[PDB]
Amino acid sequence: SELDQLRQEAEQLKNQIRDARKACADATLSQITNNIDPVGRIQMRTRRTLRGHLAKIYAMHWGTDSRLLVSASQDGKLIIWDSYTTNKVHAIPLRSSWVMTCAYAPSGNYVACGGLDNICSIYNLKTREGNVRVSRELAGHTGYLSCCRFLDDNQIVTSSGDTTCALWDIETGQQTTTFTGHTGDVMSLSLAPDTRLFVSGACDASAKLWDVREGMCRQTFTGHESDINAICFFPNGNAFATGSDDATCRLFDLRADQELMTYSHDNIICGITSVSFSKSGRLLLAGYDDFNCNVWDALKADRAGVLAGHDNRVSCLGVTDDGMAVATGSWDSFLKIWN
Amino acid sequence: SIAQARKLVEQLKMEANIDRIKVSKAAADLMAYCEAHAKEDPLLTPVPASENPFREK
Amino acid sequence: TEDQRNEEKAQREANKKIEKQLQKDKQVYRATHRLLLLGAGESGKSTIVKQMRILHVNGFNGDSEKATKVQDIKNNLKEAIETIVAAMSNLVPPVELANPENQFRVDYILSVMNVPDFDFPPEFYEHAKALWEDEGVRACYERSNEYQLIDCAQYFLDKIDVIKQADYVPSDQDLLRCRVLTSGIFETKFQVDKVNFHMFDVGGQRDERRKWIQCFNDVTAIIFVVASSSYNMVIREDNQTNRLQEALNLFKSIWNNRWLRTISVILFLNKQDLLAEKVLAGKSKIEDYFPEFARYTTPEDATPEPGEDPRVTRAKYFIRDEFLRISTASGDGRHYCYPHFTCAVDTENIRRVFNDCRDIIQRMHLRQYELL
Ligand SMILES: Nc1nc2c(ncn2[C@@H]2O[C@H](COP(=O)(O)OP(=O)(O)O)[C@@H](O)[C@H]2O)c(=O)[nH]1
Ligand SMILES: [Mg+2]
Repeated sequence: SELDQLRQEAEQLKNQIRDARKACADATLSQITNNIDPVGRIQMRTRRTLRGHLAKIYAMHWGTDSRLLVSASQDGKLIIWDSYTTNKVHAIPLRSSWVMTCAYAPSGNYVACGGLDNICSIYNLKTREGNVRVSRELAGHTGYLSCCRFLDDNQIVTSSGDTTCALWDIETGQQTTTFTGHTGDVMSLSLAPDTRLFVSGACDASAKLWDVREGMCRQTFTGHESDINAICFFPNGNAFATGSDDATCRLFDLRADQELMTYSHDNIICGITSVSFSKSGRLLLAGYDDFNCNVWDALKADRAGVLAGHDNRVSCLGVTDDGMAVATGSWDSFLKIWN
Repeated sequence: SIAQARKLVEQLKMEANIDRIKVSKAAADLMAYCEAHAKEDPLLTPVPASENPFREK
Repeated sequence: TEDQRNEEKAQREANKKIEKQLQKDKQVYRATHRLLLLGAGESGKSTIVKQMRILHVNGFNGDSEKATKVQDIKNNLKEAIETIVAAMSNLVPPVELANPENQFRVDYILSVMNVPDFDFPPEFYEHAKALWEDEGVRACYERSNEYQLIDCAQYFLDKIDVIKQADYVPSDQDLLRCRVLTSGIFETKFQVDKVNFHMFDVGGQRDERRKWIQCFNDVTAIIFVVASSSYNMVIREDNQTNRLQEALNLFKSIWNNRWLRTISVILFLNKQDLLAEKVLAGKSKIEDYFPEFARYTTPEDATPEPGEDPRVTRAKYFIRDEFLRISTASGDGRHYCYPHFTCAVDTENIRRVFNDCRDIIQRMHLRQYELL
């Protein structure tokens, strides 16, 4: 009976957390931000259109310099762009053509990518002799690589469909720390500004706050109705936004340990594919299945603008560190720079 | 099976002992952050074309 | 500083090199017929790819490859003998040995299961052979639909003397029967009559949500493989769901997937050799597991092979029409289903079936590029 005896104590602790979250819920974010002046009509224009990819684009990642970005497509290529001049710097052929995610190291020395091959391939952008080819393959995941982001030139976090995340020592190839709490496939992760915590969204309709060093799941947030496809931190590091198939975006705060606000429209049914805040965190940009992006007001929960230039599913977007521009990747084999 | 039910119980215990703050201040700090940094957000406050790298000729 | 300007012009010709390289890569991608293989576990996906490599590919067969292919076959032989014996006491009613003096052989095979590094000593091959020739062990093998047994059990057990030898070089029929769980991706590229193909099989275990199904919304075609001889067996995960019923459920989810609304499906009704063997026996009748097969009438547009028993013609067309019932319930003519009867371990059967799918695959590819 101990098995069933543990099952109903699990229900009690869930009910205890539910009352503790309602206890500190003395007001809504909408009430506090009901008087703030709106951001007004925000209209961004397509400043650049990058035309190099031969198939659908799944991921991209701005470099630290806010100028170079790497994009991933299923044509077996991994292109690195100069956003200022539209010039291609590298066009890396891949072993497997089923790419899902791609990262760019904060130092700009390496890139990473992965997909259905269950490995995370590192590509030294500073090889001494030949072309840019693979330098390291990180194997060990029993599921498809969905997201990965560098911490150093020797450390990178990954997330995969085996419901687990991992922290890697790139040279030794060992898992410094694992992260094992999810029920569904982990679809996206976001590193905190201080690189001490990180959040991950999965197909169990829940996000988790992980401690990078110990591997603990400090906090878990729910409220979504379908799988979470995207995730991103608030600029100060005390909140994060999520995207999901239920055509909604939520905003959770870590100190309050609950959901603050929901971004949605009755006219929106298609799921979310990517999310990213503006530099000040006032804007929440999200890519959808309906070919367009929505620039949301993070404080008032009302749409401020629409990025409508693509002809297929917008699969990824990101904002530069200087907050100067926004890039969008879509299945129409194009990348468009916006501001 | 049985070992999975026990790890969840202590995991739920860890997330219950968390000290939480009230949303009224959490929403205030979140709001007070955006206003203090809205002046240096290019997308919110557009900078002149003499500063935008994607507009200069 | 006009190396400032030089590096701007150096940036442009490095870009020019990529654009001309990408243009060559554009035509290698537009002439390639991407084919995805789907289906339940142990249905025949990885075997179909092995047939393409046997028929069109010259890969690599070094020392590490031979030792990997031999060890896999010996693993299959061991699981086959250790599963049949370990189930004799657990069947209802249980099965006893025909000769009780072989008990020391049963005691040995059970003690050596789940050992980490099995040396495969001479005594193993002798015990497994002396047990496989037991009539009581044969009786437990005929009831192998009541537990989980690999298909290649009898094939490898009938040739223990061949496999045990030190200089044993596996035939390619041995590799087609060999059961290996596929991990990650399993691709192959080949060219037939200047038309290149690209087949890929997604490895792993039973996935119910299929989030990675988005990555194949633009493939030229889907080859769905069905173990149609598995109408009397359960799947491995729950040991409670019918293999043929899960294949129907999986086919319905693939046919109605919102990311595959335009992808046509070439249906492989695999394992026709075992379906004939199983129906002609009469021990397991299809109506006992699918009662609607009793009412079923053989179509008149049916084309029986020469010498085919009418019992086999009705049985194999019933399984065919249980899938067409799903494909014709929706589609809007956005994509179609083309059923075929296949034997994946019959290399000549796969070549003739693959040559009949050429003209269908070629203009599936031409409509995706708006050319038709
Ligand atoms: N007798 C017979 N066996 C088959 C046939 N097709 C597949 N098999 C067997 O099925 C086993 C597993 O097939 P596999 O390719 O792994 O299917 P998968 O799990 O979907 O990849 C192999 O060991 C084959 O021997 C067939 O047409 N006839
Ligand atoms: Mg397989």
